[PDB]
Amino acid sequence: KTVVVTTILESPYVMMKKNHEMLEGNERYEGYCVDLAAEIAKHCGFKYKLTIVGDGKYGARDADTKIWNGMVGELVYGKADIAIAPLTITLVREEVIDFSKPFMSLGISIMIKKGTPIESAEDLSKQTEIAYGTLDSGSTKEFFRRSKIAVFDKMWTYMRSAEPSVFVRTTAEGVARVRKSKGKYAYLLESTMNEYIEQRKPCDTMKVGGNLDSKGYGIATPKGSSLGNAVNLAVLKLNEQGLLDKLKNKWWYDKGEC
Amino acid sequence: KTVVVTTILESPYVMMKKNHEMLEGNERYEGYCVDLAAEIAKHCGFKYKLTIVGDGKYGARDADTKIWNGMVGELVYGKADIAIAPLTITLVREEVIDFSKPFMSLGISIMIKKGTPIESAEDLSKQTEIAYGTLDSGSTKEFFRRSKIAVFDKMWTYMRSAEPSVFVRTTAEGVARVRKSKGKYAYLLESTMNEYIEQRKPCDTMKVGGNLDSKGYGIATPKGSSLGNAVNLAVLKLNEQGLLDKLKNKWWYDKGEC
Ligand SMILES: CCc1sc(C(=O)O)c(-c2ccc(-c3c(C(=O)O)sc(CC)c3C#N)cc2)c1C#N
Ligand SMILES: N[C@@H](CCC(=O)O)C(=O)O
Ligand SMILES: N[C@@H](CCC(=O)O)C(=O)O
Ligand SMILES: [Zn+2]
Ligand SMILES: [Zn+2]
Repeated sequence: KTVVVTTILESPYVMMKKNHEMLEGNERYEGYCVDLAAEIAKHCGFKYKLTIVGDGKYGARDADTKIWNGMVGELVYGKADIAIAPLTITLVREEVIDFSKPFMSLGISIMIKKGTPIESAEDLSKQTEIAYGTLDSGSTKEFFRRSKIAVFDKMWTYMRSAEPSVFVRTTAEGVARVRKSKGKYAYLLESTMNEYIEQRKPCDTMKVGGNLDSKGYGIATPKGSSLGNAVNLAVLKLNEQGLLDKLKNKWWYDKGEC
Repeated sequence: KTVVVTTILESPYVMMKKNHEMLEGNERYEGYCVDLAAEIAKHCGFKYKLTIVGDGKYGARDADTKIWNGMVGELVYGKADIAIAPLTITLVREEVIDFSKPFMSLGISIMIKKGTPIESAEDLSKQTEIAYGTLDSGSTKEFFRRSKIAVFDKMWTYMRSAEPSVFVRTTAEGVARVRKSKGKYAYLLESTMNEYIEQRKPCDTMKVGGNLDSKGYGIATPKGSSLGNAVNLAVLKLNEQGLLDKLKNKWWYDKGEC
């Protein structure tokens, strides 16, 4: 059967083509994950349909309802067959879905408006003037919620209680907030997205300091799926054949505007 | 059943303690993988015995007999239950053993004696004054053997035919060759090992250039091992608790002496 792929509109992973209204099906979209999906499909020998996740979220479990939302929910509830997206491999997710070996490494990082007097997480934690926050429903928020590290625990205590809310619905919303806030908001997001935006006009943001953690994005499938083995082997093959490095360069740096 | 762990004497992952002569069993050893094994053993609820791989190799398949050597062989032939080592996750290996999600990232890199006029793989490939090689029976050799990237293809043509042989039996041999060759030998090895050595007396080596690729080390088990699921889940747990980061700091830069 045609494989339903869940993914997310997150630049430069998946983006609407300029002329998408004139195009159909998989041809409407472009990006790193669009190129990657085509290759995974070709190597595993399946036909597929790209679908954008309905609720626009990565995936988290409701503490009260126990229901998973986002791409993770679409796999868990059988709405999609595979997720090919910047979907972070985490323990709580690996308990309900399967991940390939990672196709990209990343860590949480700090985005500032250029000139913001912050160099580190410690810096953010030791001051009050500059607000800071995360994507409201992903792995970055969870990192802080769970961290027993002093600096990060202090940051979480501030973020969970800050008013108005320092959390954002989408990555684009976080980036826009840094850009419009005259240095008074810094955004905590994955190094991959941080480094992409740093190379986009109007070239007014910067990644500062080291990454806070180390993790990976993986291709996810419902637990027990017949696709998992082949998908994993394809990721390894594509890495070893240099495709992943090629795709990174194509979408990050070949298209740099700064 | 006490779990037989295969591993390899490779700094700073597994090393004999200074006073190892007076110690028995697992107590003889220390290092990142020693600490990791103890942590994994704790979470998965098993007792274990650390055993150094008999042939001192990571693992490769003989093209003629198709027999695997090294730690990979120990798993394949049922001589060990798990490998907890700086064992590179590769397609050919994944076809015969199982790997956890990676516990560490690395890439191939260049070690020179300080002052060697080499900045990149491209620099190495464009001269013959300075010899260069890799470890036998590991993933770095295979990388060059298979590469279609012009620079790396050219380097392999040289390496495979070079006389006397540029290949070494152990990392320690490669490092010693760099240190004694007065700038006329450069060694190709994983960034992790390169960066450790750079921070050790006599402080006469350097990592130069970027990494040539991006991959990871995983904990390996025989295909269909019951330990596989649990060990994978343990690695992710350790990562998120910051324990892996803690271990990396403990063994690389807390032990820095340069
Ligand atoms: C326990 C969770 C952690 S920790 C950690 C780390 O960097 O320490 C990583 C990590 C992420 C990615 C790579 C990697 C590749 C790339 O860096 O692009 S490529 C490729 C083969 C396909 C990779 C593997 N294996 C390696 C390690 C990780 C995960 N997942
Ligand atoms: N990649 C993250 C989303 C981005 C973030 O949390 O910063 C996830 O899978 O949840
Ligand atoms: N980590 C490598 C060994 C070292 C190397 O090849 O540079 C392996 O698993 O084969
Ligand atoms: Zn523990
Ligand atoms: Zn032979």
